[PDB]
Amino acid sequence: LEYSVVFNLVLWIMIGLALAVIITSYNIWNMDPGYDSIIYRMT
Amino acid sequence: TGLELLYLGIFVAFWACMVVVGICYTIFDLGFRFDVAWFLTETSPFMWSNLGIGLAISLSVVGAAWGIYITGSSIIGGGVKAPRIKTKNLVSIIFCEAVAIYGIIMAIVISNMAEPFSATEPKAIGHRNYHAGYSMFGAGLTVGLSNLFCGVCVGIVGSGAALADAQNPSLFVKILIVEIFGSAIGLFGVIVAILQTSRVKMG
Amino acid sequence: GFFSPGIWMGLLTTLFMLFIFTYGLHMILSLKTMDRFDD
Amino acid sequence: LCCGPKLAACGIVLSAWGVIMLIMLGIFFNVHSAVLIEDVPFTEKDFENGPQNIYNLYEQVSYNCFIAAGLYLLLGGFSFCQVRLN
Amino acid sequence: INPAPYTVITFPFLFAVMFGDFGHGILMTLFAVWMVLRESRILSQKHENEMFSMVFSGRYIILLMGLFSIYTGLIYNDCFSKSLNIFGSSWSVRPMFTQGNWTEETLLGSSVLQLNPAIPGVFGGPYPFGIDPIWNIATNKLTFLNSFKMKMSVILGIIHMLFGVSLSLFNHIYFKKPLNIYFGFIPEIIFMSSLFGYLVILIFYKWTAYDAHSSRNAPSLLIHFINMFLFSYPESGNAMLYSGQK
Amino acid sequence: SFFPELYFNVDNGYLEGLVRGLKAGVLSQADYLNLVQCETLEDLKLHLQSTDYGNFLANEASPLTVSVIDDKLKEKMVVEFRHMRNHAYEPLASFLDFITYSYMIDNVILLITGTLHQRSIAELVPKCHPLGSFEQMEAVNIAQTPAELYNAILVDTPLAAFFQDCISEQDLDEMNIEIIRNTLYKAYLESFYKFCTLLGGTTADAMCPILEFEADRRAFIITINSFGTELSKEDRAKLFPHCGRLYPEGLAQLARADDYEQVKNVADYYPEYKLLFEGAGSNPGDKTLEDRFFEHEVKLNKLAFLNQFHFGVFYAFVKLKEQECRNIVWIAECIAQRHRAKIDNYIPIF
Amino acid sequence: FDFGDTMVHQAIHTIEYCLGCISNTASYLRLWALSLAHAQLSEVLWTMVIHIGLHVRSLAGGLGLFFIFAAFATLTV
Amino acid sequence: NNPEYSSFFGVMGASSAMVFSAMGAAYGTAKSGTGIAAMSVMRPELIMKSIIPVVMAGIIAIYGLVVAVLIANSLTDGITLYRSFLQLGAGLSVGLSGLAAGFAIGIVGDAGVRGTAQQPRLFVGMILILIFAEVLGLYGLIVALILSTK
Amino acid sequence: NNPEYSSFFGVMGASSAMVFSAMGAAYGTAKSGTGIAAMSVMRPELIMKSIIPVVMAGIIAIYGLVVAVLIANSLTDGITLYRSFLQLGAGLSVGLSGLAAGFAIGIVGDAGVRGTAQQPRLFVGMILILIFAEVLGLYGLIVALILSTK
Amino acid sequence: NNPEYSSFFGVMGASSAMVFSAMGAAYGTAKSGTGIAAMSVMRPELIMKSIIPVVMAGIIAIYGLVVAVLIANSLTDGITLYRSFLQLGAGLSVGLSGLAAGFAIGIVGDAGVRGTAQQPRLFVGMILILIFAEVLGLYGLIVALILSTK
Amino acid sequence: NNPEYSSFFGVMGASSAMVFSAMGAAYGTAKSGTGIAAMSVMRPELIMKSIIPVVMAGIIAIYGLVVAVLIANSLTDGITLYRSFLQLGAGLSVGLSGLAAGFAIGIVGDAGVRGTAQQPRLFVGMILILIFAEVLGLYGLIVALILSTK
Amino acid sequence: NNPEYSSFFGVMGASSAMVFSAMGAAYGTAKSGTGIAAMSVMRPELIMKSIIPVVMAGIIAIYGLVVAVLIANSLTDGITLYRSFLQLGAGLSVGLSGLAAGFAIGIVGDAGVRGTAQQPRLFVGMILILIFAEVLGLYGLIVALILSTK
Amino acid sequence: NNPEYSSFFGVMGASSAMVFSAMGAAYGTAKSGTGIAAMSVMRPELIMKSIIPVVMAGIIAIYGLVVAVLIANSLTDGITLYRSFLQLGAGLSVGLSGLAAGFAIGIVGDAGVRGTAQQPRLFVGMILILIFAEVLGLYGLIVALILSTK
Amino acid sequence: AAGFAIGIVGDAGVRGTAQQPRLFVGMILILIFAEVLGLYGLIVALILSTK
Amino acid sequence: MKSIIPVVMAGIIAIYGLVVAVLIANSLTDGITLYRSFLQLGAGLSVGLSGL
Repeated sequence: LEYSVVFNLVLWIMIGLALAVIITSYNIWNMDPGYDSIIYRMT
Repeated sequence: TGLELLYLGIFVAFWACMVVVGICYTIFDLGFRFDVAWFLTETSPFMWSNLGIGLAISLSVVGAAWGIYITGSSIIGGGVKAPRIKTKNLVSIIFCEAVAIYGIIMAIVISNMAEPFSATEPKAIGHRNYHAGYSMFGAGLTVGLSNLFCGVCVGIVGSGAALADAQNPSLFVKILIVEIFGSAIGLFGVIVAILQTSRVKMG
Repeated sequence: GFFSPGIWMGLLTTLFMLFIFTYGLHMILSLKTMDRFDD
Repeated sequence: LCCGPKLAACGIVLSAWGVIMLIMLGIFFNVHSAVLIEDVPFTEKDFENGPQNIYNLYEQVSYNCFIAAGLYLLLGGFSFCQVRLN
Repeated sequence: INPAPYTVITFPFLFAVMFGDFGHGILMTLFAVWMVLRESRILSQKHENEMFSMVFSGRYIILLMGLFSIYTGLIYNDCFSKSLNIFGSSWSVRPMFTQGNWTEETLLGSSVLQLNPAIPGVFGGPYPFGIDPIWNIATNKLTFLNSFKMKMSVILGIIHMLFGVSLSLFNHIYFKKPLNIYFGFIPEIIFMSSLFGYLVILIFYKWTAYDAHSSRNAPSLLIHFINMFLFSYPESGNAMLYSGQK
Repeated sequence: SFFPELYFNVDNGYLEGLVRGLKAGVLSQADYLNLVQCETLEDLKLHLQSTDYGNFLANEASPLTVSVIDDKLKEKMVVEFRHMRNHAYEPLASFLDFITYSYMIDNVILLITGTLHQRSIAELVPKCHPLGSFEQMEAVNIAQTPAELYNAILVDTPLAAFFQDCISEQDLDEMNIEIIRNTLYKAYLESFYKFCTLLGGTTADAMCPILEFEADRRAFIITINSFGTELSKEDRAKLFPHCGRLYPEGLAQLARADDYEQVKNVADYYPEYKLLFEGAGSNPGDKTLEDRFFEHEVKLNKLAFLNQFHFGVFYAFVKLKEQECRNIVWIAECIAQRHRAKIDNYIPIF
Repeated sequence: FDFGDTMVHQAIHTIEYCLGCISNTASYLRLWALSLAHAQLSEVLWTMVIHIGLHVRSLAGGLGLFFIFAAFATLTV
Repeated sequence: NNPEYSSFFGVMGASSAMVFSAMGAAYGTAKSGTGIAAMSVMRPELIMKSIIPVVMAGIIAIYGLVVAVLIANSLTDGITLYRSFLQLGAGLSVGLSGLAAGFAIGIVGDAGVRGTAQQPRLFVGMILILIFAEVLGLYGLIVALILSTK
Repeated sequence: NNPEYSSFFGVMGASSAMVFSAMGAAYGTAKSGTGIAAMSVMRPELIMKSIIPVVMAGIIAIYGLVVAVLIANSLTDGITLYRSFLQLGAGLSVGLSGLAAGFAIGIVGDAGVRGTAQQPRLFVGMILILIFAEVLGLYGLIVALILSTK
Repeated sequence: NNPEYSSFFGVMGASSAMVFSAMGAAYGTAKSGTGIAAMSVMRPELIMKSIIPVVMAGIIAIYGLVVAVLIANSLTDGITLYRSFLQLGAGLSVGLSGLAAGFAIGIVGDAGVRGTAQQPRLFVGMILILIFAEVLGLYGLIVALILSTK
Repeated sequence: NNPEYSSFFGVMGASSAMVFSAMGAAYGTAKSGTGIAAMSVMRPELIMKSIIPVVMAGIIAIYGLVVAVLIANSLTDGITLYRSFLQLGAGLSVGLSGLAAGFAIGIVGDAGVRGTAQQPRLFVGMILILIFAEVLGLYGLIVALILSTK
Repeated sequence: NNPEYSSFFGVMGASSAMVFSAMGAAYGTAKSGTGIAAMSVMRPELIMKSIIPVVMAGIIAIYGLVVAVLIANSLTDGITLYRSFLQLGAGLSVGLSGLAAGFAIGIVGDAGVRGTAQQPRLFVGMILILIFAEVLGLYGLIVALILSTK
Repeated sequence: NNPEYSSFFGVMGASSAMVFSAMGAAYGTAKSGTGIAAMSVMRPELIMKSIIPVVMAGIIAIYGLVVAVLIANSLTDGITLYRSFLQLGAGLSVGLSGLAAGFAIGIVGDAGVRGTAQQPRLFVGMILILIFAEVLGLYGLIVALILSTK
Repeated sequence: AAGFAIGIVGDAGVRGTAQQPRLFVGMILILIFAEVLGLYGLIVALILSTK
Repeated sequence: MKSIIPVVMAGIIAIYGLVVAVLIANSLTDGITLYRSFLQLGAGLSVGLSGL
């Protein structure tokens, strides 16, 4: 009952969650550890 | 390119949801639930007037910003060894400022025709209010985007001419005329927007 | 229906505004720095 | 010489084949009276009195093939004349 | 086994049935004979067009091909999208259809069509002159021609495959290799003969057996074939094409 | 193109203007007529001081020599390139890093076998070709240890990635230095081509053809040359770069080639460089095959200059400036030699 | 006598032979597709170009039929 | 009768008609506008010949004008919502035709101006391909004209 | 009996029909023009032969227009509910067919132009491919017209 | 009194079927043209042999043609609303299966291109793998027409 | 009696104004600060005159509090739904106008500081560009003041 | 006349405020920390002059946190929903202005650390920019507090 | 009477706190640990000093647990819809604040261990940045607590 | 998150230990920290499974 | 010639979808029970993507 604004609220929460999880997934998939000056010893 | 790729991801997701709901609209017998007439009758011209003015100024300003930077950096990079360039090439910045001026003139012309309504009933109330608001954000969209495009074109061609000046300054005589065409694009947007405001009123 | 149109006005208009600001943000972050100077 | 055979042989072939099939089509429009199995199209909007005026139309439309065949024959004659210019 | 004496024929007819057009075949043969006439001329003639060289090198193909194409167009009664009126149509007359409890629906027919249900009692029967031209007008001709052409194409393919595979026997006997016969050729003929000759006899039997009067509850060959292939046999709800076929 | 202009100009206007202006900064043809008309080294100083170049012979030896002319041309080149590379940005900076890595591998092969042999490393410093930089450590004062340089150059020096192919410390002695340089040149070149293709804009469009030309021409010249050496055809195909039209076809005929005529036929498969073949007069007082190759390079450099939203303009300036230095020092050489019948081995660029 | 290799040889040959027989019997239907193609293109081009020969014109019908006729003739060939 | 605020679709049609022509003509005067400047240093004698694409991009903008002013002229309060749809379709069509034309003009003009910079005799053929670009723009215009008068 | 304003669908149909055709035409023109603009210096005798693909793009543009004007002739608010979306479907059909034709013609023009630049004889095969692209466009028109009149 | 908006489950089905055919075929010609330009610079005797994949670039257009005009002819004023869903199915089915086939045909065209540069004998294997591709399109035609008659 | 959420829109107007102003100013400081931080190793004497871009960025900053406080102290809950939307639009427009001004100014500052670093001559024209950027920001402001009460 | 769910606006305002404060602080600290880590290798004495940005990142944290506690001080279930509007707007708004600030600070710090390596007097310019942009942090905070109390 | 989901926004607060805290601690641990394992090669005698950033990564995770367990202890079926929103904001707040703190901690820890691999004196500045990061984490903790009990 | 950190620190530490066997102990400890994060996750999971 | 066998397995992937499509065509009718049609949907999706 009175869904007409609570569904908008759920939409806002869901897009906030999507933004956060997307940012973290982008920065965690593509984290930049340096990976230098010793990588040749292990290759 | 990952970030813009995620932007395209949300784009395609939005369109996917759109097609899904569009089909399910007629699958499950949704009886004209998206009443477009309800939407139009229930909207307000305050959105439309303020959109017109704000978008006009917005887009004129950012177009002028583009022109300002491209011309300015081209000129000061060229002047490092050929300082004579600026003495003839600084006028392009005045020109993009004039583009912004045209946009602002449209902004005031559109501000000429904004007023409150404070009415509740939609039916037969404010019939021409809708018409005038439609005209208003139409004019704002037109002016703003036209000024964007004049700005980018003027900026890049100005940079090209500015660093062509570096080798032979006599070429500035037969290259500056390019800006006239973009100015025609600006004054065209002005004419169409004037006609948009010419025969409109809120009632 | 299936929504509240009263705030749906603000929703769609604000979404247009945030799309324009999204273009603005793509351009504002398009900045990126330079290397050493020439001397 | 002028308008050699290398570019008029096409006109010759086209004219000959055209006269052939238009005489066949005129024969099928005036003798068969353009039976509908062979020719559905017809130019009337009111035929509720009888089939006689539809027959008159069948001769009318078959009349249109005579001018066709005759001036294709003229074109073929002119093409032969162009060819003979050697 | 040189396959020239078999391709030399079957390639023509298969192009011709894939090219079932009368006047187009006529034009193709006209061009082919035009090349035939000037053979000795072109042999003492120098040109650079190499597609033209590959075609007059293979003129013996195209002339015979075009002859069979004309003949196939004669089958289909399709000379430039039209049919020749032999006037053997035996489908409808005035007193018959009015005698089928009908009259003056053509007053309302200005907006409608009114397909006639079959079995009038006096019409039908064979058309010796090929395809009856009446279909060319009917807009439901698609169903008739689709079923027809699909079935004959499948059967022609079956016949060609079954004939062509038999040359492996000539190979096996000429080279005194019955080792390729024992664990080879024989089961091959077995499975193909069963799997496709069964379908052939099925369609022949259906065409010879059932009429439009028994159209209700009439099965289809598709459903029978898939039921056989799937191991699925319902206990009822679908009558056999013949007794004991399970 | 589609992406640039709105984004090119923002961070490339300065460098585009700079390459245009420094194309204009080369010696004018009137200056060249001044160069040939003095036939003396003191006057050579006199009028090079009066042009864009010159005014750089201060604090130099009173007996002006040709080597000084070479040094000043090369100093102008390296100064202009330090000017361009100092101001750069990750894509184009990386591009210019590639432009420099060729000379890097050259100088690095100069450094190697200065330490397998018992020679000083301070001895090596003044002899490096310019642009070499080598401000990075672990390669200096190595105590004449091959493994120390091996690890120094896998670890510290930026071009270590290409030495993943040159490994095991065995090739240092058993194998030639020059063949090692050739493997590194190939591997680096193909890596550069792949980097160019990754940036799929007009950069890729303008840099693909010239890299294919360079691969094709180097395979062409090397195939001509090694008819008088000890090398088999499969080890031969091993070291031809993959990034060339030849790899589709033309490299096979070069492998089959054994003399001047098979390679002539290879040139004849492609009209573009057949023309470069028939310009191989090699006459005493004219240009040679290598000069026609440099001429075609010059033409492609002009073609790169025509376009303006890519990065091949800087490579074009590289090749043109190298040709220009070759011209000016050659003129100085023939002025000192006093032999005016043989001044003609230089290619004016602009 | 390589038992395994020859066994696999015969196995692949039988598998491909049977499955190819099935796929080839399916592929024969291209005949049907092409026959449909010839038919359909014939009547559609007829109803498009040469159908315009019908018109109420009593004198200029054939006269325009000239270029209409040449048009479909070159097109159809 | 005329339903409530029936004008809307035409009110947006004029805007679309002019603004998408603003994208096409702007790109057209951008591309050649920069390429001509790049060429001018080497040889200025062909500069006015090379200007030809720019004014033609202006002509694309003029097509936009004609459609827009037609829509505005027919724009009134008593709109049947039939002509409003006609105007919207016309504006979108002509605008995006101008966009396609502007892109083709810009790229072909840059390629052509540098090509003629290398060799003079290609100028007229360059202008032929450029004329074709305007032919496409004209088809866009005439479709919008049909809709504005329906 | 008929839902009102089915003619909007025909309006958007004619629009889309010329839209996607114009897109394809611009795509073909850009590529072909840029391709010739380089190599007319080295093979100027092929300048006359180079017109063959661009007029093919022009045929695509023509096809866009002819469908647009057909739908305009058949457009009316008094549609029986069964003829306006026909215009919509046919317009989308033919337009994007023109788009595909422009794609193929432009890229094949790029490949074949340097093909003939090396060796003059390759022209005939190139023209064969151009013929095929046009055959595709023709099929698009066939089905489009069938839906247009039915 | 059939439901309103009924015939368009036929119209859009036909349109979409030929839409995807148009995409697939054009991509086939794309890759074929690039490949033939590559081959014929060095192997002229293989030109007309490499024209062979080009003819199979067109069959994707032929299959979609068949299905499209079958749907067109079978479309009527009022539908039973059980055949039109079959038309939508079959259209999308054959169209996108053919688009996949067209991708495969273009790229295997490139494969045989790079194949026959040294050894003309590979022509036979090229054609063989090429036959393996269009069988999918014919399969799609099979199921599409089974639905169109179901 | 007024529709709900009336003050909410004014609060967003203030928020939009100040955000875009802060974004532009932070951009200006970021780019100018990198330029000044790294350049002054070689020409330290320009350090006391590079504050001009910094205070120019500050002035682009300042356009916030004027409009933002005009909102903050003049905002109420009893609005007729007309004022609040005006403040929303005005805040947005002036804000992102200032954002664009800063987008120009920071990068102008870096390019300018390097330019004057080479030679002191270009400094006057560089500052000329900066003042034009401030004029742009002021345009945004004056329209904001128009919408404050209009 | 207060719609329910009013606590949501206030809590999300305070949340988003300290959220964005933490984000900006992390940016500044992380950038400056990498800089100072790679710098004290060769001049340890610069630590006392490279840690001021850390202090001012702390100051931004204090900004977000005073905002958070202040908003929390005026929160309950049945708020009027007219003050919570300001709470939400300001809470988002000041915090994201802090993002802009601290991001610019971290960039300028990355540059200034390397700037002051060989030339100690650049400390003055470093601090000159550093105080300035944090005054812009305050700039935002002013409107933050004014609306938090309005 | 009570709106739906009114006893569950706190559940998602606890969830989000755990989410963003786990992401943060994991990222910081990975980033610092890479550098730690790098500099263990040449200086294993400082591993214990380089354990310290990982210890505070654990500690900021403990902050996340304090919020999570308190929220779990402050949940039941009959919530009045405002403590639930409070705990939602609290949990997401603290979680992502710990996330950004862990980001900064990790990257600065890698840089710091790189730097201190030549000089253990840099440990003092490393600890200075490090502690401040958990000060930020503590601030997020404090706001989460006050909201969870408000 | 725990597995993510565990994998990265483990790869780094096992690579580092490929030169120095001592690192093994410290590497394992760095992993222990992430498994303590896992402990936290299971603790709250237990709370909500018995709530 | 012996490297065609993976292509034969590709043809087998082709016959698969046809088998299932014929099954669906069999069990399809006009007024389906409304709980077989989704089974057909899922079957087609599953077999087709497994073929993928």
